[PDB]
Amino acid sequence: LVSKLSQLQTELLAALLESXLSKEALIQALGEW
Amino acid sequence: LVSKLSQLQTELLAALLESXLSKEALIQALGEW
Repeated sequence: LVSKLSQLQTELLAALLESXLSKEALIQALGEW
Repeated sequence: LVSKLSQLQTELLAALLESXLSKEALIQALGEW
């Protein structure tokens, strides 16, 4: 159903968070808005 | 220098944003805090 890209995006983000991704990094990514 | 993991994390996050990653998704990831 969900696009390949969309699916890849969601899976990749969960994988990062599971791996230890810092809040600082996410705050940095959100800042581009 | 930077750990393999750390390096992978940063590269992966930029790749996601470049690909189109939504703000909603990042807001969802930040929310776990």
